[PDB]
Amino acid sequence: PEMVRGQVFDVGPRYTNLSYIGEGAYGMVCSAYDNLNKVRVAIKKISPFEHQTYCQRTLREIKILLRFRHENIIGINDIIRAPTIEQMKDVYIVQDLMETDLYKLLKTQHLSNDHICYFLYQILRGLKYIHSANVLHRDLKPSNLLLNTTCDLKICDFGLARVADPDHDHTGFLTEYVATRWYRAPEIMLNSKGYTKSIDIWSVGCILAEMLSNRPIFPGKHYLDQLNHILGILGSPSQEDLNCIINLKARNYLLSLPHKNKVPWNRLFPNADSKALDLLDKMLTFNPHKRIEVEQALAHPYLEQYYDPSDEPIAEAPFKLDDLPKEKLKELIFEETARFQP
Ligand SMILES: [N-]=[N+]=NC[C@H]1O[C@@H](n2c(SCCCC(=O)O)nc3c(N)ncnc32)[C@H](O)[C@@H]1O
Repeated sequence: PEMVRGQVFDVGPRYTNLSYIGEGAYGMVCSAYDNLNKVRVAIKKISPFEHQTYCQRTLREIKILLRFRHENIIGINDIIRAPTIEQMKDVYIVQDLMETDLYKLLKTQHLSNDHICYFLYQILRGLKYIHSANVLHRDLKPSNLLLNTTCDLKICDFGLARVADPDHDHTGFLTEYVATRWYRAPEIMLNSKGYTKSIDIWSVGCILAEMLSNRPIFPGKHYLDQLNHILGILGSPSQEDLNCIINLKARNYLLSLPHKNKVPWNRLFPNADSKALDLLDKMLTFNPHKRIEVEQALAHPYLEQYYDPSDEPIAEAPFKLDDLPKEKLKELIFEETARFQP
């Protein structure tokens, strides 16, 4: 078996000529030559079976990506694993090889307004499909947006996804931990479990702001600092928006703060397209019930050159693990991956 950087990467004989790419959320990522399709691909090594939580995330990722089929969502081309559960220690997921991701791109490249518009359109087109399946991604951020050499954009990593459950979204103050901090909506810290589609729209708004300036708009230094940054730009919430928060601890925290004025978007982004800033404002709206939804965002004037609802498909079959032991989850992963055996 081929090895990479002193570690088994057991993918042959179909996949050869391996090169290290990096260390992702699940393990080592390499490129490899696909001797059948005669193209180089990405291969991700996953070793989850010692821990129930790792098995949960791996099953979510595989189950969702196998059921979705969309141009703006990364597909699974192949899955490599041992022929029996007893011999299965690792799982390798094979995907199209993508030149870069939006995190790496923003480290060194200024985006044209035309690229910002195109990237945002593709993110929302993919998200429309995800939401139409009753699924929440719950970890949208630049490093989960892959790009190939012609700037085709694909959303990746569904290991933190959930089925939407808006009727059970309310919770208490300072208890919830959903999404990566900088992309986390204000209500997560106030009264929300992150079970509604508006959590994803907030993250897309954060990504849009970051595309406009190459810096994160709300760079909280730790969990508690994140709300300080959000309110420092949005300003104090209105009485109407506070009246929508029934939880007293959350509401009284906001009432205890000194008044803060809104910072106008065009002062933060003086070279931005004014239509982009109008859409940005609607995605970064404090009240999640007033926040724009994905189909409204696609129809916004900023995206008029691309908008075409008949070419913005939805899922055929929406989705309608907490307590399973890792042994049952391993068996489920084994069954989910059987179609690729051979
Ligand atoms: N940081 N880091 N290490 C991982 C390194 O892998 C890269 N990469 C990922 S991983 C995507 C996010 C979720 C995960 O972490 O699994 N998929 C890729 C793919 N299809 N094609 C090419 N490269 C990929 C990623 O662009 C980075 O260069």
